[PDB]
Amino acid sequence: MASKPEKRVASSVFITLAPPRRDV
Amino acid sequence: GIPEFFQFTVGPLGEGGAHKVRAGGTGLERGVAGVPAEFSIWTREAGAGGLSIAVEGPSKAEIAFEDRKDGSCGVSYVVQEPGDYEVSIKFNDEHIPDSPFVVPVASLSDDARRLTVTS
Repeated sequence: MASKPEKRVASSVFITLAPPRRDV
Repeated sequence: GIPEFFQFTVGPLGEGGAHKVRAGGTGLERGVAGVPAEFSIWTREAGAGGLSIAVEGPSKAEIAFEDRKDGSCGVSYVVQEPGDYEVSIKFNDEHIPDSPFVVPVASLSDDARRLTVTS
């Protein structure tokens, strides 16, 4: 067998928490 | 300093929100060939920051955040085909021990065995 293809497919994505200007 | 109340001497120096970072749902147990799946992710406690998400698998899974739980963040993703999907979520680099988590997807296999679906 020996999977010829290096690992499987890869994916990279994300986001971030940045509320409006602080003013509480 | 003089905690002794841990939270700092805890060991993994708290690592930060890595503790308030909560993630539990069905999409955190398995998925199916091209079937929309999701799981919950509660937060809002440590403070502002960033959340990196490195997904790996036979295909690029989609992701969808939905603030519709009164407090828990719903991250809906979509897998394309069985295999061993792996995701790494970190709140400002607070990679939880699970990360890289594992999401075995199954196509009518509910298990995708290396003998049935035979890979």
